[PDB]
Amino acid sequence: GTSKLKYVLQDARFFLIKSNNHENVSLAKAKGVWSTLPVNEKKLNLAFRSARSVILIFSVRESGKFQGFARLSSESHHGGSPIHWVLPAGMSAKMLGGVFKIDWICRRELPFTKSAHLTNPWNEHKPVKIGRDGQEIELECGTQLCLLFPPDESIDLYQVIHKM
Ligand SMILES: CNc1nc(Cl)nc2c1ncn2C
Repeated sequence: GTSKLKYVLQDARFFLIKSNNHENVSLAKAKGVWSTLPVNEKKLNLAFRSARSVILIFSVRESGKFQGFARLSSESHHGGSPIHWVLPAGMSAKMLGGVFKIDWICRRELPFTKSAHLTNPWNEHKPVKIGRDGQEIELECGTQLCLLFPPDESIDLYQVIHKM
């Protein structure tokens, strides 16, 4: 079924996350955390207070796919056992210092070929696959993109709904 999923996405906000490598997305799936650059960190903290759900939709660069989507369960927090992110060039551990907790909604992939009919009004109506890390996706486009993912039958949204 999709009814609880649609309830979680109701009036949600959506942000595109572009990860430079697969390792960090795998780590996020295993540990339920994400970290971003300070400019996007501030944006996500503001959104977390503003909406019933904030959804991160993940895409590893050069993969041609999205790798899933997750809901923020907290604002960013510092002061913890360092998440062993794989850092690309120019990326330092301090720039990824804020850790958001997230609850995965779908850990299944979706190829960009299946989202070619969705454009994002907040990025000049370019295909939704196009955008830098942190690009906000307008409500209707983000809802339809999330609904395109294959169902993840390993997940129970009952606990997510009560976090709302
Ligand atoms: C753990 N967070 C991240 N990991 C990698 Cl590899 N790239 C990122 C990123 N946040 C923004 N970008 C471009």
